[PDB]
Amino acid sequence: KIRTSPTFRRPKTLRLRRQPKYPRKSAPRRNKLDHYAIIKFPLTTESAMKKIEDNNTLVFIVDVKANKHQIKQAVKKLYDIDVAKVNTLIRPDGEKKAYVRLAPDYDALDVANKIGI
Amino acid sequence: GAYKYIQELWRKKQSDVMRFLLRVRCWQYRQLSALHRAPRPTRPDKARRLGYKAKQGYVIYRIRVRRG
Amino acid sequence: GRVIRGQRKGAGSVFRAHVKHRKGAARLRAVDFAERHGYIKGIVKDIIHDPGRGAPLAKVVFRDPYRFKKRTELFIAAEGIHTGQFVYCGKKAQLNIGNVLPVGTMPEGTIVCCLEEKPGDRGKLARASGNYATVISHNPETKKTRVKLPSGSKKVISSANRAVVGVVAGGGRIDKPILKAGRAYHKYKAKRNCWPRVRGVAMNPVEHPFGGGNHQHIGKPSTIRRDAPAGRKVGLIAARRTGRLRGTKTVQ
Amino acid sequence: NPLFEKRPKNFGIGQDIQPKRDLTRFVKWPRYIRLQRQRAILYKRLKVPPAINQFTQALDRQTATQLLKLAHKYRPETKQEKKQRLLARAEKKAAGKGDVPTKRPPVLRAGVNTVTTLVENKKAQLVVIAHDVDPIELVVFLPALCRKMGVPYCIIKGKARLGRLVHRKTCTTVAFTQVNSEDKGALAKLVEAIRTNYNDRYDEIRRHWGGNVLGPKSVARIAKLEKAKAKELA
RNA sequence: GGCGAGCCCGAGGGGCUCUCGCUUCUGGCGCCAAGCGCCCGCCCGGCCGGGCGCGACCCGCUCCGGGGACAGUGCCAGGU
RNA sequence: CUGUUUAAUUAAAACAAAGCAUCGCGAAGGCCCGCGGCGGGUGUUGACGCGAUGUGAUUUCUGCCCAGUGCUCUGAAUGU
RNA sequence: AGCGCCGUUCCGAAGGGACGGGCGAUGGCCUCCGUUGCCCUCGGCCGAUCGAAAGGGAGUCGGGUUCAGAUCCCCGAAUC
Ligand SMILES: [Mg+2]
Ligand SMILES: [Mg+2]
Ligand SMILES: [Mg+2]
Ligand SMILES: [Mg+2]
Ligand SMILES: [Mg+2]
Ligand SMILES: [Mg+2]
Ligand SMILES: [Mg+2]
Ligand SMILES: [Mg+2]
Ligand SMILES: [Mg+2]
Ligand SMILES: [Mg+2]
Ligand SMILES: [Mg+2]
Ligand SMILES: [Mg+2]
Ligand SMILES: [Mg+2]
Ligand SMILES: [Mg+2]
Ligand SMILES: [Mg+2]
Repeated sequence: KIRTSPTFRRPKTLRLRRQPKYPRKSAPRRNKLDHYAIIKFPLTTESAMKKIEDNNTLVFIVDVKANKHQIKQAVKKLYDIDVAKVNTLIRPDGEKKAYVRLAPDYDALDVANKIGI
Repeated sequence: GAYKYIQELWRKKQSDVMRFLLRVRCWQYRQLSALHRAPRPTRPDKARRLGYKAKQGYVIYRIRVRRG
Repeated sequence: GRVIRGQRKGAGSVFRAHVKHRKGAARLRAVDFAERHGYIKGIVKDIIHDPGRGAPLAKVVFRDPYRFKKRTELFIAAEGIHTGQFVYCGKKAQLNIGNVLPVGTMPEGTIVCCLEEKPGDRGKLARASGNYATVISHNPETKKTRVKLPSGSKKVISSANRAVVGVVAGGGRIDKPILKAGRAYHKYKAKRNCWPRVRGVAMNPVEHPFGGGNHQHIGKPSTIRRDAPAGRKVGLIAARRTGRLRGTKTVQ
Repeated sequence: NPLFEKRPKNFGIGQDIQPKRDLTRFVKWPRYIRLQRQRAILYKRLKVPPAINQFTQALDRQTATQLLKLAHKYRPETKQEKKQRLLARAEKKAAGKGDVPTKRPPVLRAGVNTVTTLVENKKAQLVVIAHDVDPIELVVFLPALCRKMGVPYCIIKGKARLGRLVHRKTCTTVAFTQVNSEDKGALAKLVEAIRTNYNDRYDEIRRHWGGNVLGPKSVARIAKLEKAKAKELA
């Protein structure tokens, strides 16, 4: 063998894959932020009510650990309706406000009457 | 059988057979780091009379301090 | 009393060199096989202005004999070089202005600049604008060479260290008076904060060994020795004489 | 045949590039490489004492091969055949009820604490002293002690080869004390050469200093100046 | 090694003694080997794809230079 | 001269300033910081540079004293 | 002594990546492809990292809407 370079570095040694003998918490930690815990309160104020007629858009209050994709999946897995888009803001009391605009195949008045607002 | 000879050879540490090895070891250890793991005691008689036993769990650290 | 102005230079808080806009350290090539046993062609691409330096910088590109890559270095621009001139470098390089070559090859009286103290530290002596060294007194055995420095000192150096042949361009820079405080302020703002130049007599007793009193007088002999502590060496530091000169140096 | 030209490259200074050479003596070695290499060079440069220049004045490979051929059949038992002999002898003394099934077991001794005891009590017939012990103080008293007790000792190179005849990493010492009936002549033939080499020359070895060899570049420089001085004087 | 010189003995030749290198009109380009010689499985004395060496001399114990038992470092003593 | 400063009693004749000078230093260095490391600032720096001082544009001059106090050079020829 | 301090390239074995080739195995519609491991080869970092709501930084604009929003919401037209 010939060492053509004047710089000597670490040889590429073999690194073992971590194969532990016992798991370290006995169980997978269950998902605390599931579909029933993401979407908390349907907001029924004047401006939130106006989005049902004039916007085809529901208004919800969301726990702050969620994002647009989790809100979209939570609405599609709880209310059996499709979502066009989700806009999110942080309401200054501390919670999240999500404007969920639905697909044009669905009707916000009908979904609001089925959920009871 | 041997450790009394090792002790008596270490005692008169100014003789020519010892001071060469001592100077070589001082150069060897000065060119090393400050705190590092020596894998085995260089003074087996002194380490054993301080409490070293050749078994798993006893660790020799060679350490360098600055005089003055 | 208070810490004097002279003791604050070692802190490096606000007295550092204004170092960002400088282009780089002006060095020679690190010495290797092609410069110890031959020569190698190099091309000066452009000369530039390093701020804080009145001497021009030269950007000489080389070619690496070991890997395919053109290496670019930063020489002190000697006088009379031009962009596109093949600047040669090495031991057996022919003596022209711009070619850096060791002092054992050049004959006596060779006017060079940017020479090395020790062989291989890439240029230390005679680097300011318009200065040069005089090469004299070669020796076959005990490889030494006398050089007359710009201070007039005759230093015995080795015969293997290198030097670019010629003088440093930008000569005559101290010919013009600064003529106003503005150009001095811009010059020192370019160089470094070396300019809180306040008279030690005009400042306070608690801040300088000279100042105070009802008259602006020094009061103490300003010739202060080298055994003096810090904060004491103000004025004439270890002055062997003072007053108007008589001769040039009178130092053996 | 049609085109197939030769394209030579001129490797001089200031032209076509240098090839990949060996570059062995110009690579930046790590700290421990430099430690052990300048350690060997430092042992070559300095004057070693005459009690440790005994080491590197060691046994040649023909006599070492004879010594290993003698020592291979006095090998100590490992754990497997140890447990085998224990179970076999225990079952034989349980069933057949043998009083003395084994008269004398011939086996050598290892370890410096054992060998020093054996040479102090004059039980050792031959001593094998390893070379590569990193604290030399562990071993330095043994040649002089074997000399003053009259037991022959041979200095051998490689403690790993002595450990592999005792089933251990290091062995450092091997004491022949008891010999078989058909091995006394071979042991005497070895001991005669070992006493010829080491024991009879102990007053010669004790006076000689070792080391004190300059670097080969400095030796070539001094030899060039000596040839210049001889050219001046002749 | 002479595409180079040398200093002599001297008929070819000899090396007492040395000089080394293969880039100086030009703001060009220059790497990942051409060539040569061996060794492998494939077409019956034909085709493909590979490995090794020479190109790029051999050996060695500091990477190469400059200082060097000084400078410095630790303690003590006397100046300032 | 333009400039700057005692914010909350001073705006100046005060400070700074270009010019004129002097001294230390060729890097194992001059001047400094740090409790510490050959750790740092000047230093990506090399006497047309860095550091420390007096005077204060231009013109004309820079009188005389080393007794004193400092600074500096020099010698084991030489007291302590 | 010590919480710790110095330093950011210095006194460091300070890259876990890849064009490709060979060998082996697994997987999908084992033809055809996608993966895993080993070996060879190649590969200066100017050294982890932070540091700008005025520096560098690709790409949304026109109309309308509320008591409070607007280049974000609705309509319409585009770009990365
Ligand atoms: Mg262990
Ligand atoms: Mg002038
Ligand atoms: Mg001034
Ligand atoms: Mg002033
Ligand atoms: Mg005042
Ligand atoms: Mg004072
Ligand atoms: Mg050296
Ligand atoms: Mg010397
Ligand atoms: Mg006022
Ligand atoms: Mg300095
Ligand atoms: Mg004036
Ligand atoms: Mg006067
Ligand atoms: Mg960032
Ligand atoms: Mg508004
Ligand atoms: Mg608008």
